[PDB]
Amino acid sequence: SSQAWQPGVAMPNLYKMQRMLLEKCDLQNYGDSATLPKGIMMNVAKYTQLCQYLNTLTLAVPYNMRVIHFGAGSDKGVAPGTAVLRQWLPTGTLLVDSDLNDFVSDADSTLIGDCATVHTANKWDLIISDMYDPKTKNVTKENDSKEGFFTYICGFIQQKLALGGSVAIKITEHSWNADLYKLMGHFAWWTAFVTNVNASSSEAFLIGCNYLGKPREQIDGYVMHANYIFWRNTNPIQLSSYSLFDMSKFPLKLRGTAVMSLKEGQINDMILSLLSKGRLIIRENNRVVISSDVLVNNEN
Amino acid sequence: AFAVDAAKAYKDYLASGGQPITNCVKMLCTHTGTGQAITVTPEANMDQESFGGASCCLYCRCHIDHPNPKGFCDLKGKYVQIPTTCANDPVGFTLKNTVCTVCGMWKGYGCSCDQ
Ligand SMILES: Cn1c(=O)c2c(ncn2[C@H]2CN(C(=O)[C@@H](N)Cc3c[nH]c4ccccc34)C[C@H](O)C[C@]2(C)O)n(C)c1=O
Ligand SMILES: C[S@@+](CC[C@H](N)C(=O)[O-])C[C@H]1O[C@@H](n2cnc3c(N)ncnc32)[C@H](O)[C@@H]1O
Ligand code: NA
Ligand code: NA
Ligand SMILES: [Zn+2]
Ligand SMILES: [Zn+2]
Repeated sequence: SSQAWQPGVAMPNLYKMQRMLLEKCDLQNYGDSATLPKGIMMNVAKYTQLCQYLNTLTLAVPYNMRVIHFGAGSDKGVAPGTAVLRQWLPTGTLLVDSDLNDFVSDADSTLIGDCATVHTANKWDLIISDMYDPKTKNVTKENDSKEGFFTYICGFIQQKLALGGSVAIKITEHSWNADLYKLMGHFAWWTAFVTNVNASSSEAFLIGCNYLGKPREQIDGYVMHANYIFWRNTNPIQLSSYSLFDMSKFPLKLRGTAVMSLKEGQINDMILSLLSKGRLIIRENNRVVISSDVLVNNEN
Repeated sequence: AFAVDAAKAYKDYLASGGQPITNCVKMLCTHTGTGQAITVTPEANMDQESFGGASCCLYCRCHIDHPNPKGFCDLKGKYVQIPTTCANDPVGFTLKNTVCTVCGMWKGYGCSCDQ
């Protein structure tokens, strides 16, 4: 009802607690489209609503924030999502994006290649991934947990996400990974968020809010994806672009969250409590250095 | 001595009836901003659209060197305000027009330092 004026809909907590079996995703509103404002691209609208929803969570927002965005290129050769992220994030935020194919971007640095070729010295405060392979939408074969870039993403989160940081990772009915759901239980809170402009799609963003670096809760990822599909199957979401017309509160609030360097022995419950509330980031504050591996070949 | 003149090539392509470069990334915003030409965040006023800068830069979009000797881009990483009446061709607009160095508005599209 009232949901049409929200940026989107998050998976209600009761659905997270079920133990459903995995079914085919059958969306009543499949094929509907929202009416986008004149001249606005689906991906600008989608990222705008994702950011509007992230504005309601307890994101850590330090000075000299570091954000990395995987899957940032479009088939148009540009980076609409990156442009929205840069609009959303405080001015000066270090934003790196990446994709398999060449594209022109507003990010501070762009790495081209398979995400597995990306290395960074430093840790990050926010990881956004729109990575997606449309060859997963094969409805004729069984729907199993996928590896590929999801294996990289899980490792990248565990090794390179600052304590207190957050993630938003695009999944769909067939593009999902059980360990990523399991890793959601290593955050103070988590959800699967569906944008109102793309509610006719099984797409969702898996959002982990304030990383703790160890399991707060044990999550079976095969069951949780079944729970997600169950929720989607039984709760039609009305397509809506309403939230796109009110941008006055859009910018991410610069909270000046504290950044500290600490050693695993010093993460006590007071610290874990501040992490859980979005009041602390734990990582070094050195310079940000990235690189992409290049395979060398002479074919002569 | 030789150097491709992309700016000139695009103007001639346009003059002979070519379709303007598309897929410039238009931003959602309030349209109650300062109206300055090139800004760190979207600033369209009621008569402008805001676009992601890199997608409106001829040199970025064509994958060629920037005319600045340092290869610096005025637009990448920023937002460019384009008059709504010219928003069918943001690359053409940024190419043909110039920003007032005093008030930051587009010359002839907001700048009034001449009255
Ligand atoms: C792949 N897939 C689905 O394929 C899907 C779906 N959610 C629901 N369906 C429907 C689709 N479908 C409709 O819903 C129609 N309104 C739309 C439609 C008109 N022409 C078409 C030609 C080809 C395919 C669809 C259409 C017809 C039928 O019901 C089949 C099916 C699988 O269950 N999701 C999330 C999903 O990922
Ligand atoms: C849905 S598109 C996102 C484009 C959209 N216009 C935007 O603004 O984000 C998903 C992207 O994931 C990228 N991708 C898929 N698998 C990848 C991988 N293994 N490594 C890197 N990028 C990958 C593809 O190149 C594709 O462009
Ligand atoms: Na899919
Ligand atoms: Na964060
Ligand atoms: Zn440029
Ligand atoms: Zn002036």
